[PDB]
Amino acid sequence: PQITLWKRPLVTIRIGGQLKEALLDTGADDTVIEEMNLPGKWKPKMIGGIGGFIKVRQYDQIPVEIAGHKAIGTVLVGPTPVNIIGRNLLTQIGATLNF
Amino acid sequence: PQITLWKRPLVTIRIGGQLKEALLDTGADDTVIEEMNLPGKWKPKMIGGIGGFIKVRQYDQIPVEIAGHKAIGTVLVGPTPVNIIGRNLLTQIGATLNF
Ligand SMILES: CC(C)CCN(C[C@@H](O)[C@@H]1Cc2ccc(cc2)OCCCC(=O)N[C@@H](C(C)C)C(=O)N1)S(=O)(=O)c1ccccc1
Repeated sequence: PQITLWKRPLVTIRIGGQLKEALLDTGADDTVIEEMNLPGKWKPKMIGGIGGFIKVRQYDQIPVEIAGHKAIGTVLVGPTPVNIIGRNLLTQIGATLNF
Repeated sequence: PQITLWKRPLVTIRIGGQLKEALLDTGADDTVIEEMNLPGKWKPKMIGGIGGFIKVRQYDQIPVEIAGHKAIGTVLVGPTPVNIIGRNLLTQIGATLNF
């Protein structure tokens, strides 16, 4: 599809068997999902943005379906105000910026 | 042009007559530039991100050239980790997300 940017680019994703609304974010290196009980092992880590850093749990090889497109990769879970789909997963669904 | 996301989408911009590097960020509502002197009046404002809120200087109707494309709009100046071109200017150059 072609998504314009008049509004935040929010789409439906499926992760851990749940459907969520997430932002397609070309400015995010990683994918950050709002707090949820994903099973599996994880490693702690800190990611930073405008305002400072937050602590998150890093989960590897998690399957995520983005608007019907299947992907699988690292997902960081923590207290983010919004679900963010980063470049690590966008590259997998062949997303590009065009102008 | 068509930009893929295996690397951060960094491009050269011209603002205040100066050249700088900025991230094309579909996840940013606004454009936030690192501290610098920009002619004209400005208003105090606060914006939030992953790690909380920061105080910025709001500059209105500033001409910014993004990879040869012209835009004129609001630019926020403050302590950001990187120069960010947000949706307010991306829509002016006709940027879209495609996949
Ligand atoms: C950009 C750089 C520093 C960091 C990469 N990050 C992606 C950006 O697009 C972030 C993502 C984001 C965060 C919070 C949100 C909405 C979106 O709710 C607030 C809405 C206001 C807004 O639009 N805030 C922008 C601001 C630049 C004007 C912002 O901070 N946007 S990030 O901090 O969230 C990260 C960092 C590391 C790993 C994943 C995500």
